[PDB]
Amino acid sequence: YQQDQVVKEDNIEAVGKKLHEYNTQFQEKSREYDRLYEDYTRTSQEIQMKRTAIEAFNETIKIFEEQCQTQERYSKEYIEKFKREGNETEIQRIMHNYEKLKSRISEIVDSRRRLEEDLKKQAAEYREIDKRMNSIKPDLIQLRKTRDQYLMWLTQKGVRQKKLNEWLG
Amino acid sequence: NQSVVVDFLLPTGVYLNFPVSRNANLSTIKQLLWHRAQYEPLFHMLSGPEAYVFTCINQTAEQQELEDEQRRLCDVQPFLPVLRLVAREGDRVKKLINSQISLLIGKGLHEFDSLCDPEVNDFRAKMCQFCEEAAARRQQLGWEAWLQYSFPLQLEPLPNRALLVNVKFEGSEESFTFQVSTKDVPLALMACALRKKAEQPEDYTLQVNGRHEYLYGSYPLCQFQYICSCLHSGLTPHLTMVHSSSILAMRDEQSLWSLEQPFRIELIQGSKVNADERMKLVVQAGLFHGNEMLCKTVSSSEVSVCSEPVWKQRLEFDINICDLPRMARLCFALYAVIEKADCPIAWANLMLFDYKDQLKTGERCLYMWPSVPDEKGELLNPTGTVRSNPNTDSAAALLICLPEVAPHPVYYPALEKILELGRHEEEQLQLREILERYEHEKDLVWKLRHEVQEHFPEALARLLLVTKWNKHEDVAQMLYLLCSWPELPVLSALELLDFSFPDCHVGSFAIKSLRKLTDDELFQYLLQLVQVLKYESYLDCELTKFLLDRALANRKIGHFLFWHLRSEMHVPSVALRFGLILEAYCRGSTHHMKVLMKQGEALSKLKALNDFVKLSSQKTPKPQTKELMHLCMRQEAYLEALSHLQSPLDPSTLLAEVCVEQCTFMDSKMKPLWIMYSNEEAGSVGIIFKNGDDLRQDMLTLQMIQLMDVLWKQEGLDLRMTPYGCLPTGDRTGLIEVVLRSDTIANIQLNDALLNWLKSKNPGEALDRAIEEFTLSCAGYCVATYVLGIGDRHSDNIMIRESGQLFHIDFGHFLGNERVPFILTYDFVHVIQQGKTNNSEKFERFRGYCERAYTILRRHGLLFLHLFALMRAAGLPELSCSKDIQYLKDSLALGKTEEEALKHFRVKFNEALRESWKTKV
Ligand SMILES: Cc1nc(-c2cn3c(n2)-c2ccc(-c4cnn(C(C)(C)C(N)=O)c4)cc2OCC3)n(C(C)C)n1
Repeated sequence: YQQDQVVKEDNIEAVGKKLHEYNTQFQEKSREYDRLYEDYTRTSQEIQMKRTAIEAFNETIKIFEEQCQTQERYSKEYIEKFKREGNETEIQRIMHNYEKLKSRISEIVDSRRRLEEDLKKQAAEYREIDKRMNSIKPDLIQLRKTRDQYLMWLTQKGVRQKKLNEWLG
Repeated sequence: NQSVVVDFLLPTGVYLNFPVSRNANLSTIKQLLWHRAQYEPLFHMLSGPEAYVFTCINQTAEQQELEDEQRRLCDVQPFLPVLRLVAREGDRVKKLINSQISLLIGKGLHEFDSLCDPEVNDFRAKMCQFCEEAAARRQQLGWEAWLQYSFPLQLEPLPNRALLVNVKFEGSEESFTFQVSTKDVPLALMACALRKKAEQPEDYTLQVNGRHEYLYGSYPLCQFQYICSCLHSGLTPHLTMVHSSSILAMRDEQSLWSLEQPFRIELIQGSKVNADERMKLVVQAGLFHGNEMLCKTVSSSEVSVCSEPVWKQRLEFDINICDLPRMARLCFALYAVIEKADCPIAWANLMLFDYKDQLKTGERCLYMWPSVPDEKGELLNPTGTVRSNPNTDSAAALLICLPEVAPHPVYYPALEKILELGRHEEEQLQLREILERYEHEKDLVWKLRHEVQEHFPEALARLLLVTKWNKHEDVAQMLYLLCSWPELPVLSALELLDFSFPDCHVGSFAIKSLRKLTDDELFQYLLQLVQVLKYESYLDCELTKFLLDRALANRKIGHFLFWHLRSEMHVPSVALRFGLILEAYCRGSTHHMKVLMKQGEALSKLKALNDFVKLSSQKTPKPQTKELMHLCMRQEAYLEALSHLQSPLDPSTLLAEVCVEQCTFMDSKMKPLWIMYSNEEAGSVGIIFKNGDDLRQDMLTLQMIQLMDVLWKQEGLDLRMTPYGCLPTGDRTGLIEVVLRSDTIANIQLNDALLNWLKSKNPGEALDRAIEEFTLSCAGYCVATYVLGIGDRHSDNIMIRESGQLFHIDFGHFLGNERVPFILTYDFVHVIQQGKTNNSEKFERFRGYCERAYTILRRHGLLFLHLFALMRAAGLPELSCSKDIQYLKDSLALGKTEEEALKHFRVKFNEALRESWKTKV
């Protein structure tokens, strides 16, 4: 008066054939998981690299912003002191030099912009990986649990280790 | 292309943008900068170039003042090619050190600041002062002591024969050769050499020329490795006399228990949850102390799958607040389940008390780690790290809220207040029996817990695991005993560092018993002590303090501490904890920090070199790839980086000059580089840089073979093993020592045959030694491999030295990953017997060696179990559970008596000898 219905087949060969099918299916799903888990870890490493690369873009731009602040403060008296004693050359060279600096910042901002687009795109991937791993787990776990039930069923029935191995490996 | 357009920002606001060479050093770039600046505005207001320093943003996103201008631009590796001029200003030493630390540990120090964490900040504060204190203290100390720090003695763990030795002085062509016994103290040897023609020998030390290895102290000549090594082979030792002042040159470096409320929490929301829409999400929570639970594990309702699921549930646990222990650990797992009208998604752990002993309150956002399906499919993951996921922007997370227990905050009681409550035969037979080798038995042990302290001091672990940690009354009583528990041997303490014993009082006792450790012994367990840090709850702990203590006292220890920690800085779960230790060490070791940088750069160029060779092999044939590999090495930046550095595998070894013609790679799976060195001061070392594959498994194995070799040597049994160097240095990156004058058995047979090969390498008299070297080593590796369960053995992964010594490599599979039988190979037995059909006199000696070897390992069997038990922290696939530890128990047959063990080993041995003939046919 004790019950637990689990195994579908009911003979030592038919069960062992099903054990060979379930084991193969387990190992193939494990390879699917492990293969994605490399993508997850690699993508995680890559995403962090992109994140510090953005902090690098910030800290560079920040240096250019400091340069502009200085340019403006520093240049005031020189442009005015060269206006009197009419050196209009030196004023225009300074401002063009400054316009060249401002122009360079906009390239670095564009370069930062592109890397932010990559990290956005790769964040979408990271989640897509993690979503796919979580749809594989229940199958992978069911296949582990089934496999083990068939092994146990055959071990109870008294099947020798030699016969168990040739079904597994 | 060879040139780069570099941006130059002048301190007058002016900006320049011209091309320079990647190989050009910063000093040259400044000259070229000043030449261009002449013809740009505001040049009259600049000072001379010497007044200024280049600044850049380096690869770690941090500003770096580039003080050394002999350094090349390509070596600096600024993020974008941008140099700013700034004042040579302020405390440049602190700023320069912080930059170099960031680059060295492969984590920018700012990332620690960014976290805005008191715990991090307090740690960095406390430890950096502690390490800086040791450093300053160290500096004051004399050359004798400093030598012992910098280059600590390497001794072997006993006849009195006589052989000559070559001794010279520094900066002199003339060298003196003369006779000396094996049992002389080095002071006497110096005194003898000091007689140059007709100074004092106490102001000297003997250096092994070609390598940073010194001979000194109250010890005989033959106990030194160099002398021992050379005397075995017969070679003349080459020492060098160095002056005491010459060492000083190197030295130049500068209320709760009232709260009877049940414990509860508010589960608010999930975030960034990726799952199947058809399924529904559930969160299971459980409190833990170590491995064992504190109460039953509650659960949530079935809310439907989305990215941002909302629960808002009062999860109430079957335990009070006053009941919760010091190291209480709330543990979440998020699951996706069918409605029923299971998939573990992720998990997160959380210490209920914070680092300052305060019971936490308010909202916590726990950034969850993903669940990986293992064999033991547990509900929760209490062994997992307490540290949060650093992928905060993209990773899933759980938002919770611990409620306000009282108006004023609450702390866990102090030692004084714990000791207050702590003060309050047929049993003697029953107890003994239990500890001489369980719900009924636990209560017996608990009742008789005072008798355990007096009469069974070594059974402390058992007593801790029987203690009811959920009951706070019991916890007081157990700690009371612990704080006056007698000091246990190292062996017991090693068990106590395991995750089963999370309490800070246990760990502190563990470390307290580990302070009697010598540096030689400590080094034997250093790998394991590093892994145990992954079980630690808080950053500031005893184990970190201890490791840092010893690392500052011994540079060799410091060296391998650094690399163990450095090589896992890629791993998110330890990168923070390890980062802060690497920082602290670096602050207390500014000198050694320069050596470790030079190594890191070697390893960085090698990776880049290996990547090229990997790609070229697919495109082109080997000869052309080897030629193109040399071309890359010929480059000024490469050659200088790879040349002249202390070896990561052994810092006493000098890798002086790369032999580029002798360098190549190996066709193997991940095409490892073969790099060859030589030094004219010595002395021809070789390394294998392997990248793409994990070397942690090999290192552990070799560590254990080394330990066996020591355990055997301590009983006067030198089995001539070869525990070659193997060190993981990064993400799937390591160095392997090349053992000179050796080849694989397959190759020697490819050119009966093994025996003839030994004739050519050992003619006449030598051959007798070569066989003995073979037998002694063949025994040790036969036992070693059997014990450790190292399968997959064959001719490609067993090598032999020209000396005669056999040894194994590539220990990828181990602990039977089913039992590996004991293995005698006919080809080896054939050599052992000196080519004969029957030579039982010789074969009996070999049987005796194997038995004595195996016997000795059982005598130290628990040492091996305990160490392996701690390596479960490392997350190796083939060492992850009790079954993997059980392999060692059965292979050393600890459950069986010593007589029973030997009889079984013989039976195995005999069947191996029987199987040896069958395999051959
Ligand atoms: C996991 C792993 N471990 C190793 C590994 C570990 N070792 C060696 N390889 C190793 C390999 C060759 C040599 C050697 C010395 N001389 N010669 C030659 C040129 C034949 C000679 N006699 O003229 C070869 C010495 C060695 O040292 C022992 C440790 N490998 C590799 C498969 C990548 N992979």
